[PDB]
Amino acid sequence: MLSQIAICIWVESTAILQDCQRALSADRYQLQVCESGEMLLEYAQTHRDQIDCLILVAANPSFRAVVQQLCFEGVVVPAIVVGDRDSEDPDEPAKEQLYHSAELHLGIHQLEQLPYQVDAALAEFLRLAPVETMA
Repeated sequence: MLSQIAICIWVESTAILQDCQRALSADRYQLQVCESGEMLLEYAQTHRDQIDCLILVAANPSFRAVVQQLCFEGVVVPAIVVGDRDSEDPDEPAKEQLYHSAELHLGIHQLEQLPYQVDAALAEFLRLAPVETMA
């Protein structure tokens, strides 16, 4: 069976870290918070497979750079992204370069679907896995 799910989130804000993990509180969740983005690389650099879902916040400036390394080393996981506009405006349609095509998106005030999203992110990533992580 499945023992637990490994989720590595990267967020420098406790509220975001708490709301992102709060939803992901299932008894089978292993949330790992990364104080930085480089720290997340070391964690994903030695257990990509052990990671079941990565949480990322686009609100960060060099966040994409940190994600590029995950894709750079080939670390691809059902990564849920936070921070997406809710307008169909073509100026900011939310590009999918934050991570790979398997990454899922989560509204900033929608912190709660992470658990259900994780299950969707896992299935969405497995079907697409291996995903295209050209960063």
